[PDB]
Formats: sequence, structure tokens, C-alpha cells
Amino acid sequence: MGKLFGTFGVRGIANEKITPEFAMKIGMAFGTLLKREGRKKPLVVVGRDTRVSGEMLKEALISGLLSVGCDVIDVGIAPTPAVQWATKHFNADGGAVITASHNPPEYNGIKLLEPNGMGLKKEREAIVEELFFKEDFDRAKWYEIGEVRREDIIKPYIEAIKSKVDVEAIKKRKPFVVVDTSNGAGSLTLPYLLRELGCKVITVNAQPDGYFPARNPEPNEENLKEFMEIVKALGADFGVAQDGDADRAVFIDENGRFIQGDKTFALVADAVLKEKGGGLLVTTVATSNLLDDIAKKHGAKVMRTKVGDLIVARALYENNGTIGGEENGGVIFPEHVLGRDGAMTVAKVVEIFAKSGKKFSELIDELPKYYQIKTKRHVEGDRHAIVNKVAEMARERGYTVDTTDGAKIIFEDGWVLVRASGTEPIIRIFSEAKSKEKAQEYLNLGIELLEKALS
Ligand SMILES: [Mg+2]
Repeated sequence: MGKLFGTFGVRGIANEKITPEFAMKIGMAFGTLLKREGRKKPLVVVGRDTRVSGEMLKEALISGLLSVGCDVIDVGIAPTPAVQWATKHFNADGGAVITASHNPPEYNGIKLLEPNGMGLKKEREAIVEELFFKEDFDRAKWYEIGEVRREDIIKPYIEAIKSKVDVEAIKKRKPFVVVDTSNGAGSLTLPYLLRELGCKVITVNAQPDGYFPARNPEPNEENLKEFMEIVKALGADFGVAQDGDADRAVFIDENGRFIQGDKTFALVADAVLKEKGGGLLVTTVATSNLLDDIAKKHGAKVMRTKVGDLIVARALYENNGTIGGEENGGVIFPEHVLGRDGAMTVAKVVEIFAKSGKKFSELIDELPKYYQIKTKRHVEGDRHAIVNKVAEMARERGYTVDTTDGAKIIFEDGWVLVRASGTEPIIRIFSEAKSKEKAQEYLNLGIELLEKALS
């Protein structure tokens, strides 16, 4: 995936690409990097999700770390954001999460973390890859081999989230929430957090089980078809579903309607920015203008970064941003953890709901309305130079083009984005407007320029 790592960690099938030797070498390379950066005895936090191959890979990874002189805190099974939270909490020099997130049961992987818990920086990850391939490890002398201890972080993590919201307000309202944790790591946290916040809680698939009996742990609309019906059948105020490692949270309103991630992101940013009375919202060039509206509303600045994992988190961190998020939501609360944390998002949404005196559907529908369309066209060759041409033309034709990440034709009412995938031979086309008509027009405008660029 870039020789070793992908956008945020590496994954593959357990015992094929992701073997114990693989996990052990990753631990030895990471530990060696930590020592060469100037640490005599690094402290590394290690956690994992509910996958069946997790224990075996965790032992291999930890064995590697101890062998190169690093002390280890094994936090056991916990949501990825909890492991990131714990890395910062224990003042560790780094962290590692054994997980393949939303993938089928046979998959697993590893995510490395900075001392503050955020995804490992690319420059440091480059060194880890290099040490991994060369097997250039600084093995400890016998009397410098690291030690490992276990820490249970479930209660501390839940308490850290609760301290961030108005629990009395929530208990007063007593929202009725249904939650599906997809047999994942969130099974150990979200149901308990919701009850402690003061909610009436019903759960679906909340028994931790790496076999993922309910379904592959990916909360897309297709997979939640039954869950949505259950939300409506129970007459709950709303429903929430998480992916396997629980970094994501997907919301369903009282009518069983699947809510788009950017809407709950807007809902949370609105409350957060109002609280600070301004600040800085960080998101990508592909996120809805709805977020610009929320930011303006509170006099907050907006930063639009390229699309991709860790980019928003890194920008939030480097610019002391207030709140961050992306196209599909994935809200990042800087004061909590510099990483997407669906449990924190749910807590904040529960608080907003409890204070609104409205129905979940109303909170969503009351937000500025926008319409968007998407398309993907197969393109080979210098797929990227093709997008550059679309930009030139657009500009030549009098169009305002933003080339932060691809070709984004900017209108007053909306926009059109022509961006080339960084992995697959595709050059997707996204559009948004305040009406289906304009969205369609803008979309076609993009397709038009694309084709003439391909001829
Ligand atoms: Mg995930």
C-alpha cells in the first residue's frame, strides 16, 4: 500500500500478509525509531479490536517492542479512538492499534500513533518502513529488555467523554437511543456511555465477537436496512451504529432515515463554534458548503485541506483548530483526541438533542439545504494531468477554479469537483447546489470539461 503502509496504517488478511512475523517486525521497527529519535526507553501503548487474530498479532507486536527495549502498556480490547486517547493519557512515546476496522473477519492490520495519539506522521512512517524492510533493529541488551503491564481504560475513557458534555441536561430529557455496535470494540463502550449520560438504551449486536455474526462491521446504509426498521419499530428518538473499531458513528432519525455524516458534523460544529464564539473549522475541499454556512454563522474561519486520512487531524493540530471533520462526518474534537471519535460525536449529539426540545429529524432538516450528485469515470494514463487540463479550460471559460485538491469549479450557489483517485484509475465528479437542477447542471458541466479534456 506504499510499500508497507496505506493512508492510516496497513491491513491485509491474517496469516497471509498480516502474519505474526509481520506484526513483530513492525514492533521492532517502531521501537527502534522511537529509540533513535532520542528516547532511552520508549513507552508504547498497544490496543486492539475484537478480531479473532488480534490476540496472536498483539503478542507478536509486543514481543517485538519489548525485544528492542520499549516498555509497553497493553490496553486490551478497545475502540481505536480509546487507544489513541490512552496513548496521550499515559504520556506514551507512541501507540499501536491492531485492527482492520470495518473489514471482514479474516482481515487485520496495524495503525501506529504519535505520542499524542494521532496517526503516525508520514515522515516518521517512512523511517519505520525503511527499518522494517532492512530489518535494521536496535535489539536490546538482556538487562534493557522492556516490560509490559496491562491497563483497563474503559471507565477512564468513558469518564473523559462525559466530562465534555452536559450530563444533567441529558438525564433530564432521558433520550431513548438504539445502538448497533456491530459486535465490535464499541460494544464495550458506547452502550455504557449512553446509559451513564442518562439515556434509555437498547442495543443490537452488542456482544463483542470477532466473527462479526451480524454482518461485516461497516455501517453503510445498505447494511443498516434492518437496523433502520428497528429504530422506527422501537419508537426510539434516534439510532446510532458504529463500525468494527468504533471510530465511526452513523445516525438514523426517528423515522428510520439514514442521516448523512456531514449533517451531524454540521450539527456538532454549530454547537462547538457557538460555544467558542468563533474559532477555526477544518475540513476537506469535498465537504458540503453547509459547513461554511455554520462557520460564517459564528464568525469562525474555515480551512479546506486535500482529501485523505489524517490530513484534517494534522491540520487541526498544526493550526490549533477548533473542530474538524470530513465528507462522511468523522468529527474530530481536538480537546478530546486528534482523531475521529464516533463515541464523542454521539455524546455531543445526544447533548444537543437533549437541549433542543426537538425531534432528531427536525434538528437535521432545519440545517441549510443542499443537493449533491456523484459520478465516477474510468481513466488511465496521466489521470492527474487530465484534471489539470479541466482546470485550465474552466479558467479560460471564465470559471473560478480552486485547485487545492483537483479541479473545483466554484459558484455562488454551489460547486463541481473533478478529482482523480490516488489509488484507483478513476476521476470522480462531485457536485452540490441548493437545488437538484443546479446540482445536475454543475455535474454535467464537470463531465463536459472532462470529456473534452479526454479528446
Ligand atoms: Mg474504523
